[PDB]
Amino acid sequence: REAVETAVRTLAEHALEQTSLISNDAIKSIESIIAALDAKLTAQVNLIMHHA
Amino acid sequence: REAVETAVRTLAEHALEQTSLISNDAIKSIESIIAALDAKLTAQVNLIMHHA
Repeated sequence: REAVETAVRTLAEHALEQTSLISNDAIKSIESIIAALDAKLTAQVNLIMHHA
Repeated sequence: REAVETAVRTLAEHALEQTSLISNDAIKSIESIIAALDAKLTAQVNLIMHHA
């Protein structure tokens, strides 16, 4: 029933997080700042390159 | 009548469990956890292998 769910709970958790998979990941959408940084570099490099 | 049932009771039990057949088996359906463990390995390996 739910007993197998407890066995795979202890096994899956203990095996999964005990040593490997250091820090894992949670929200990687914070790296979307690179989209804003890149966007600023496009806004600036457009003006630098398109100057007379 | 039931006397032969008592004779095969003492004989069958004494012979059966006295030494051999250590621990025997009762419920082996607890090994169905391997179905859940394997199921998790399919759910994960599907994602690992099917990645771009």
